[PDB]
Amino acid sequence: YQCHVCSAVLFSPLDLDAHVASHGLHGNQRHITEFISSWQNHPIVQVSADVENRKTAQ
Amino acid sequence: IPVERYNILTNPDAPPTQIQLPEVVDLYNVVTRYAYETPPITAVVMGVP
Amino acid sequence: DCRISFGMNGAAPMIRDETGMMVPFEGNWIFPLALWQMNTRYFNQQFDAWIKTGELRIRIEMGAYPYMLHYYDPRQYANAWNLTSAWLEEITPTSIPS
Amino acid sequence: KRIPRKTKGKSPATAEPGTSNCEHYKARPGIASVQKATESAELPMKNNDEGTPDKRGNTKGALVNEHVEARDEADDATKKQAKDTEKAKAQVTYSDTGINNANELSRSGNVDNEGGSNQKPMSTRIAEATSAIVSKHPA
Amino acid sequence: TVTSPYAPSVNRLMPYRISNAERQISQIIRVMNIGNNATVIQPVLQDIS
Ligand SMILES: [Zn+2]
Repeated sequence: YQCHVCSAVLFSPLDLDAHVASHGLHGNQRHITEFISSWQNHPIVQVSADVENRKTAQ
Repeated sequence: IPVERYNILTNPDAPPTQIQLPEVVDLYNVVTRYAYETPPITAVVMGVP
Repeated sequence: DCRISFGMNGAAPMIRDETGMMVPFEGNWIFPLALWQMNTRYFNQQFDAWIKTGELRIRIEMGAYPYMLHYYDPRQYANAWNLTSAWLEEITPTSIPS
Repeated sequence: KRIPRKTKGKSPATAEPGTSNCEHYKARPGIASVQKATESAELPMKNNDEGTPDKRGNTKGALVNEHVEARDEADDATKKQAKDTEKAKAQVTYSDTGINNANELSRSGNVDNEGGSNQKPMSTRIAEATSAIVSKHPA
Repeated sequence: TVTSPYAPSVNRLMPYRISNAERQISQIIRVMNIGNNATVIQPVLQDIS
């Protein structure tokens, strides 16, 4: 899978539907900022500092 | 029952948004309900030659 | 300043000319190799589907480059995409293969 | 959808020819080291609150002099600097510099808001000043 | 060069714009917070270093 707006790689169709909401597309909330570079494969998300058990998120 | 507080109902020739707020507060008004979306800060960092 | 703009509601995506115009993914283009290297991944996903079956053509200008040869029998079907895709997806902001 | 609180208050799709995840490039600046440095530098500032009152009206902090308070904060900063640099003696000292700074004051909990010392806290002063003039029943 | 694409929407709410006066007042409050306490200056300079 992949989003043709920001060129990010997803895995599930529900994942794509939840991802396009950050750009403004609908379908049929934990992140604060979401970046992605164009020369490498390494997204960087940023989540609030009080939440528990963060899985590799700044 | 105080009809002064139920103004838009009792008073026929009153605009639906009229309020005499400083003197008597009304108990039946016109509320405006919203439904927004607050997306996260998105960016696509491109490189420069 | 090469910027991409996603297409919406069926309209094709567009890339920005050096002179401020935005064009679709088709025709004859001219890239600096550094311009490709700085965006090796964002460009593969957007462009490779159009070079393979579409009508896109790009002239990556390099000046000098080492090469490698692959010989094939002319009387049998042959196809270059498996070779020319493993090169494009391996171009990097620091290296290029033969 | 109920959001908790941080404190307490009053209580035929074939694979298209572009995608891959092979990780050919590695950054020279070092993404992990840059993220670590950014994490260290992103932190908000310490809250310097001593000298300000609490709910009951009593100032917060120790009962030490102002200037000695400034000196203690200075050499504690020096010790922390040495600890961060991972040495025995800090190389960038905040204390015992060449500058004569004997007039420097640093906010402490010795002085209240009026301008008097609190050797007897504000609540105690109020309580005794009010109790000095109460009266009882005759008999 | 950063780029952040999106679709046409009017019900999007991203409250982040302020005036320079509020930034200046916050700066004054922080300068007062410093208060000759070297402990609140040390980590800033060390981490920027
Ligand atoms: Zn996306």
